[PDB]
Amino acid sequence: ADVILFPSKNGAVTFTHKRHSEFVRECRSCHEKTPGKIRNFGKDYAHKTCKGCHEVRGAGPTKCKLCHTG
Ligand code: HEM
Ligand code: HEM
Ligand code: HEM
Repeated sequence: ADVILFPSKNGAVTFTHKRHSEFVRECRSCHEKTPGKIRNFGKDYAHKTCKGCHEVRGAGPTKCKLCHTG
C-alpha cells in the first residue's frame, strides 16, 4: 500500500511508502531482491534502516516520538 501503518508498543508508525520512492531511488535500499513483505521487519530492522537513512541524509525523523506518532 502507498501508506503503511505499523502498530508498535512504543506508538504506531505511519509510513509513507509510495512517497518515499520520490526520495529513494531503489526499492532494494529497503527490500530484499524481490520487493514485498520483509520477513525480519521489526525494531532492529527499522531502527537500522528507517532511522539510519534519516540520520545520514539529515532529513526524516530521528527523534523517537517524531516517528512513533501513534
Ligand atoms: C519501487 C520500489 C518498491 C517496490 C516495488 C516496493 C514494493 C513493496 C511491496 C509489494 C510491499 C508489500 C505490500 C504488502 O504487504 O502487501 C512493500 C512493503 C514495504 N516496503 Fe516497499 N517497495 C518499494 C520501495 C520501498 C522503499 C524505498 C522502502 C524504504 C524507504 C520500502 C519499504 C517497505 C516496507 C518497510 C514495507 C513493509 C514490509 C513489511 O511490513 O513486512 N519500499 N513494498
Ligand atoms: C520503514 C522505515 C521508514 C520509516 C518508518 C520512515 C518514516 C518517515 C517519516 C515519518 C517521514 C516524515 C515525512 C513523511 O512521513 O512522508 C520520513 C521522511 C523521510 N524519509 Fe523516511 N522512513 C523510513 C525509511 C526511510 C529510508 C530507508 C530512507 C532513505 C534510504 C528514508 C528517507 C527519508 C527522507 C529523505 C525523508 C524526508 C522527506 C521530506 O523531505 O519530506 N526514509 N520518513
Ligand atoms: C531512540 C528513539 C526510539 C525509541 C526509544 C524507539 C523504540 C522502539 C521500540 C521499543 C520498538 C519495539 C516496540 C514493540 O515491541 O512493538 C520500536 C519499533 C520500531 N520503531 Fe522505534 N524507536 C525509536 C525511534 C524510531 C524512529 C526514529 C523510527 C522511524 C524513523 C522508528 C520506527 C520503528 C518501527 C517501524 C518499529 C517496528 C514496528 C513493527 O514491529 O512493525 N523508531 N521502536
